[PDB]
Order: sequence, then C-alpha cells, then structure tokens
Amino acid sequence: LTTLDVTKLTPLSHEVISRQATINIGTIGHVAHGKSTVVKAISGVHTVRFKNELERNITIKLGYANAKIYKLNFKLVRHVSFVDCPGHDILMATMLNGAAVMDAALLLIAGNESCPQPQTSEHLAAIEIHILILQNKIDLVKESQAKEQYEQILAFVQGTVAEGAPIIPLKYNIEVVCEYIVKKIPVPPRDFTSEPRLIVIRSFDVNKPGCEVDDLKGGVAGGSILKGVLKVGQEIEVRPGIVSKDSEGKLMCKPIFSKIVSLFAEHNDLQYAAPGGLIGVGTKIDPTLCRADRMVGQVLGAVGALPEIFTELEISYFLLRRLLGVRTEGDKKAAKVQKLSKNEVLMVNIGSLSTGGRVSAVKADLGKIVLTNPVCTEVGEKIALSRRVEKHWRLIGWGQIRRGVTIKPT
Amino acid sequence: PPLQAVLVADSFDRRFFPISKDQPRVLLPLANVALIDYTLEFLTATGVQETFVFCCWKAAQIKEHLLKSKWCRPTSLNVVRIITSELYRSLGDVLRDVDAKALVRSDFLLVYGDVISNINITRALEEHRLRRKLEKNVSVMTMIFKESSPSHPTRCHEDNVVVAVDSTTNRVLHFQKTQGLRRFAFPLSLFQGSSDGVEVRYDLLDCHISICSPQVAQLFTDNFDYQTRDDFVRGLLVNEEILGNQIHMHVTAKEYGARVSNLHMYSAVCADVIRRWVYPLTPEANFTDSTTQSCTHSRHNIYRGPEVSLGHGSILEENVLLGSGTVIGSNCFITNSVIGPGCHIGDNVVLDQTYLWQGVRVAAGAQIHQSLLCDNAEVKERVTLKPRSVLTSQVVVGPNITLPEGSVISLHPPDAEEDEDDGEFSDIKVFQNEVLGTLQRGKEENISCDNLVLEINSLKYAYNISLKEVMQVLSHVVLEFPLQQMDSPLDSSRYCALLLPLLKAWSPVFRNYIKRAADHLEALAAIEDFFLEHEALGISMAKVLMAFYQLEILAEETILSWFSQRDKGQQLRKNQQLQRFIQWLKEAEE
Repeated sequence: LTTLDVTKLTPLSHEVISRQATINIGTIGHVAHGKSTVVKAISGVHTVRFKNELERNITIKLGYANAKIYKLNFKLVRHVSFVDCPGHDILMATMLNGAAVMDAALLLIAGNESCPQPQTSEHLAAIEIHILILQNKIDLVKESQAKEQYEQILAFVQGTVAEGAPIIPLKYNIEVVCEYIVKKIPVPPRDFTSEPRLIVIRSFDVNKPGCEVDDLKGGVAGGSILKGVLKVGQEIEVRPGIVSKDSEGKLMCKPIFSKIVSLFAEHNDLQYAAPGGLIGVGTKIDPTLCRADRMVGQVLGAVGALPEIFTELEISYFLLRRLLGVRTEGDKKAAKVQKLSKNEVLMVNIGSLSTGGRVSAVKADLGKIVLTNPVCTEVGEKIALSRRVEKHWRLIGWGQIRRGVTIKPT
Repeated sequence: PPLQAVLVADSFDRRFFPISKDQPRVLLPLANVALIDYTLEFLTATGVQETFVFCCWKAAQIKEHLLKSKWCRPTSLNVVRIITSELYRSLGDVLRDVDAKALVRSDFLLVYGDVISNINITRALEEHRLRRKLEKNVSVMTMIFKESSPSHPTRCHEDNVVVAVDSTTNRVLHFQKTQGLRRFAFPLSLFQGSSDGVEVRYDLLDCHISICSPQVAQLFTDNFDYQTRDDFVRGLLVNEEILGNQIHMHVTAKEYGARVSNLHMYSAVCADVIRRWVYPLTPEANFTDSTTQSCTHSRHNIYRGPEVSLGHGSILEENVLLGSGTVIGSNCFITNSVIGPGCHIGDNVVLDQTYLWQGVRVAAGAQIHQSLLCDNAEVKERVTLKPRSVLTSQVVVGPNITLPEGSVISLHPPDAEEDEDDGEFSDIKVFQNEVLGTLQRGKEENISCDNLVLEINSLKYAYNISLKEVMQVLSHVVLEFPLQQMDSPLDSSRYCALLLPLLKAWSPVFRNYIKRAADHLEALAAIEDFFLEHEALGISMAKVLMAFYQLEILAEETILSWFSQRDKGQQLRKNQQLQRFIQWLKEAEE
C-alpha cells in the first residue's frame, strides 16, 4: 500500500512518494483494436476500473491507463500513463494543440507488412512531436521476422530524418520494452506551481439507483490535469459551468464552484493530485449538474482561471493540402482538404477541449468559427480544426486564436 | 410514464420562398387552419401530455398566433412549452438544446410543425418499449412510414424515400432518397449481418413522426456534424460497431400521415384533407374551437361556412370549401378548391385546384387554374391564370395580363420572379506531381517553411520513397517550377530570375531535405540532370551553382567534388561560365 499524505510543499515529477501519476506515454500506431491489448499486457486487464457508464464518445475521448513499472519485493519509482485514444487523428489533434501533451510517443508497429496505417502513424507522430517503436506481431518465423525487421528498419531510416531512432523487434518482450521505456524516456518538465486546471474528458455518477438519503455521492468528474497541483478541500472552479439559454437569446454560462471532497484515481489516491494521469475528482456537485459525460468539455480551474467562455472564436485558418499520411491505392481526390465553406461543422480540439463549431465567416486568412458549446482555453492558444472525412473525425488544419467574444455570468 | 414531444415549428429549408418572408410555413392554412394547429391536434389525439415547441424565425408571430388557440388554455390536457432562441438554426441544434436543458425523460416524440396526420401510435410505442426492455436500451429511434404507391402525387420526386429494412424484426438497415438518382446503390454488410431476412421498400411515404429515445439527443450532442434527421440516420447506419443504436420502423396502412415542403405537397395534402383522408381531422368538425372556422358538410365534399351569399348560376361540383363571409357572384364555377374567409368573387369565373386565402378579391371574368393566392390579394378583370402560379400577400394583377406557367410574384423583387402593381408591366511520377502541386500551393498561398516541410514529410511518408529519391524529386520539382514561369523563352535570364527567389524562399525546405554530404551529391547530380534537360537556359546553370553555395544548400566541398567528377555532363560543366563560377567560389572561400 502507498504511504502518501497531505504534507507537501514542492513535489517533483519523478517523486516516489505519490506513485499514482508521474508521466504520460502516448501511443499512436497501426493497432486496429490492438493497442488496448498491449496496454493490458503492459499494465493490467482489469486494473483500471473506478466508475463505468454507457460509452458516449468512443472515438472522441482518449483513454488513460496507468502502469507502475517497478524494478529491483520490487521497488516502484516512476509510473507511465498509457494514453490509447481511438483513432490516431484524435491523439494528433490533442498533442499538436499546445504544450505538455503526449510526452512519450509509442509507435505500435506491426511485423506483418508495411501498410499505409504505419505511414499515417508515422505522419501523426511527426505532426505531434521521443518515439518508441515496438513490433507487436509476435510468434513469427525467424527469417520472416528478420526480413520484416529489415523492412521496418528501412522504413524507420526514412523516419530517422525526423524522429526514428528507437529499436525493438510475449511477456518477456513486454518486460524488455518496459525496461527500455524506463531507461530511455526522461522526466518531462511539468508546472506544479500554477493553478490546477482539470480538463474533464469523461464524467461519471457515483450514486447508484435507489441509494440512501444520506449516502449520496454527487459529481465524480474525471479528466486530465494540465498544470499545477490539486489538493482535497480546495474549491474547484468549473469555468464553462451551466450554460442556460432561458433569457431567449444569447446563452449565459454560470460558473459553478464546488468544494473538492475527494480526489479518487483508479486506486485509492491521496489528497494531493499531480498531472499526467486520469485524475478523478469527486466534488460537492449535484448529480443533475454532472450526469454521464454531461460536464465534459469544462475546464475545472482552481483559482479562477482567466479563460472566459467564448461563443465565437476568430482564428487563423491554415488548412493542409492533403491528409497527413493517408494515401490509399486509388487516391481519387480523397486526400484533398477543401476550403472552409460557410456553415460547415468543424471539430476544434483546443488542447483537450474538443468542441464543435460552425464556420460563420472567413476572409482568406481567418475563420470566425461560432462554437456550439462554450469553450474556455486561452486567448491565443493553438487551436486545431478537424473534419469528418468518411465516418471518422480527421485533422484538417491548425491555427492561432486571434479574436473572441467572451461572456461570464454570475 | 408521461409522454413528451418536441415540435420543430421552423423547418430550416428555403423552399416556401418568398411565402415564408411574410409568415412562417407552419402558420400557412390548408383549409383556414394553420399547420401547427393540425400538428397539435394530432399530438393531443395521440395522447401526448406535454409538448416542446421550438421557433426560430418570426417566432413572435407564431407565439401570438398559438397563444389564443385551444392548447394554451388552462382546460387543455396537452400543455405546451414555448421555447424560442435566436441562436439555433437546425434540428440538431434543437435536439442538443433539449439535451442541454434535459426536458424529456424517456420515449419522447419528435415531429415537425407542418405534419398532417391522424395516426394513433400506441402500438408503435408498445413495440418500442418492448424492444428497449428486451435489448436493454439498444434500439433508439422508431421511425414511422405510411404504405403508399410510388406513383401517388403526395410523394414527390424531391423526397421519395427508399429504405432497406428487415421484415422479421422491423429494424432499419439502409435509408436514402431519390434526389436525382436513376440507379440506387445498396451496401452488402446488411445481408451478412442479418442472414434471417431482408427486404427493400420503396412503398414508404415518410411522415416525419419519428418517435425517439433521449439517446438521439445524446448522439446529437456528440456528433456536431449531424445537421438534420437523414444526416443522423445516414451517419448511424454506416457506423454500426461504433455507436450501435439500431433504428426500428413502423408501417401504417389504415391511417394518414404526411408533411409539406412544396406547392405539390401542399396541394396534395390539402386535396387529401378536403377529401377527408385525415378523418377525424376534418374542417367541418372544427377541432380548433373557433366560430370563424366552423363549416357544414354538403354532398360531394362541399364545405359551406356561415353567411356565404351564393349567387345564381354559381355551381360547386367537387371538393369546395367556403370560409366565413366569402361573397360569391353569379355564374361561377368552383371545383377542387379552398376559399378563405372574407373573400370577394366576381362573375363568370372558373377556379380549379386553387387555394384562395383570406381577404382576397377576384373580379369578373377571371380564370384561375392550379394556383395559390395568399392573404389580402386582388386581381382585376380579363385575367387568366396558368397552373403553378403563386400570388403572395396583396399582389395586384392588372387587366389583359396573362401569367405563364412558372409564375411567382411578390413584393420582394429578388426572391420572386417580379413585383407587380396596378399595372402588371413593371509510382515516382505521382509523388513528383504531388510535390509540384504542394510547391505551387505553397507559392500561391505563401505558406511557411514549417508547414511546407511537414507537407513534404507527409508526402514522403505516403509515397514511401527513399530519402535520396525524395531529394532528387524535390530538386526536379524546384527545377520544373522555375521552368514553368517561362512558356517558350529559351533564355537564361527568366529561368535564373524564377530560380533565385524560389531557392531564396524555399531554402529551409531544401536544407531539411538535403542535409548530408551524399544528399548534397545527389542534389548536384539532380542539378546536372536538370541543366542537361534545360540546356537552352544552360547559361543559368552556373548561376544556380553560385546560388546553392549562397543559400547554403550545396557546400563548397560538394561543389568541388561535383566539378571534379566527370561525358556530356563533364563537357557541359567544362564551359566558361561554370569555370568562372568555380573560380569565383574558390576566390570567395579562401
């Protein structure tokens, strides 16, 4: 069992006293429902189970999986948060939207062939960024795996121009990959002295059906901490809050402040919570205000975060010509991102806030996207812009927020 | 459990123009009764206890129209909730507003504000509740269709709907329209996913009375790209193992159900209402309790209001409705038509398949076929109207002016056809082409060096070419882009001027592509091959050799090794200009 406490003044990223969330290790490869099995073989199958509900956003939300990689009755020093998002374009839009996201990219390569999914994974890893290649096609012939490793090293030699210098060709291979990740991936610099900002990715309800009148747990929200340290008892600040359009016009966003009753991770976490993991906070919020993924997209600040709820953001429209690494055998005008037409939906992924927005107006250098829900990240943050190509949200461009229209009710 | 309903009182398509610029489409009367009153009567006869009306455009007029109705009285069993906002502009905006407000609980109806129906859907909601209790809330939407032949004038060509469903369990597998399609394409995974039975259906007229679960509002909150209903079903059917949510279907054969979006749908639904196809909802029954709309039903579906004052010789043969106070002259001939309240008709007139609203004034000798006259209209004598003519909100038509077939006249000039008055008269090659297109787009849109390097890396990862091959392809594209500025000049000056600013602006991409010494030797070999292919500008071939050393692309040692390495290329490099450039480079180096 852990021995953490509420006595801390200046913690570190590689502190062994916490042993809950130290670093994050993203994974974007050619999995096709194969990376979750690799994360379960590396960490645990039924290890991450705190509060489940109906799967609302499967491809839009990213799943974090903690792994306490020990060494030597073993000793644990640092833990790695395996971020396995469904769809490599969602992880690429979240990493290429600012700083401190997908610090240790893991290229889940396959020793079967050199198909275009690995090319799209290499393009997403180059657009995101420390790479970590790992061949998952186990149990092959010796000469066949040698030729496949030669082909993969020839593909990664073209990858070595940008970032291509990892080397890894069933439990012993996973242990060797864990040792190489513990020896190669350095501790990234995280800002602990700032205010805690918990971007919610998946909210849950801890109150069961037909519970007692006094035994009522409300508002067990879940997300990721961008920077800072969150302690139990500090009044969190939901910056989006309750958005109500009852005034028959522009909707007002009332920020609901809630006292943090507990910080409950996948294990029994302590009062202090650091960044780099799926931080779960059970605050003093109502069950109707925080339903199943209802309070998602809300920046749960701590000290009154400066980011106000913007309704329409005018950013610099900079769309790519073709899709990053997506090129099939036909290519009959499929990899061609069109211009930003009027009244077109776009999935702007500002950091972890993936909000939809209609293209209201644009004149050749800047699109004024009117967002559906209120978003509050910054005034000049790097905002991405995605577009559903064929039943899948794929990234189309990036930009910087040039102007906005803020609103803050009380 | 109670029965909630969502009513979209603003269909966001630009079809009833410029009729909608006067009064919204849900307030237009079929037979002296607006469409929202028909929809509220259908909802009250269904068994709905609470509705949620949503109004975007001209919403205050809708509010003052329905506030004096039967459904906002305190004696009404069906309570309404008037919700208006100037922000929403689509049905998915309405449903995500419902999800943000959390109004419904479970198994709520979703309907437009211009739906004419008399279906009791208790069997369909029994089947939907049984499927939700059986499959543990897996089935979400239960669409409702009516059996109809495809030749019927109700279903027009703009919204003829072909589905592919199961006949055993009534689940929807495919959904599409026939908006300009002679051959219809169907997928194949529906047969492999259900090997027990499958059927295609073109006999289904869409009523848009899709009763839903609140997971519809959940998926509309998630998917922002889903703008309307068929967008939602076309995104739900093509993605089955993610967000499963199998839509089921109900088919009605003994009750009526439709909506309006054309003049054709308006005319067909009005002719079905006058011919009592939507019984019990008939105009002589007066389901909206108003003394200005009650009628008496004569033979041959002739509805007569109070104080009409018919004249001698006026004959009504089939499907005629006369409102309150509409005076009719002598020797008239009215058939298949709806006449509003308080109208004035002249003498010796014919009126077939026509829709006269309130306040109009028809003079003598006028012949009107298959048209629509809106409120407070007027027409003089010696006029004859053609089929599919629209007169809108007090347009006066002068004498001796016959309108053509396509005719829409209103007070707004650009939305209608005219405006009237008292007078009517006024492998490696594809990668090279992609790199050339990316370079042309970066030169046109003035893209930065980082985005250009990212696009070049994405093209190199997609084409899976070698590093030296990609460097040679980039050098050939940079040589061809400077040669494309001049069509047939065959001179060194224009090629050198096109190659100097291109190498000056794209120097970072050339430094990122050609980095090693072998890459510099490959770039020198590609420059020699480009000078051999562009020998008419070969006097500029030394000018690029002084440029690559200036922009730090090719080093001085690499240039000396390329000049020392020899053939036709050695004879081209042994010229006076290349030797002078090599001497200048050796003097400037040290």
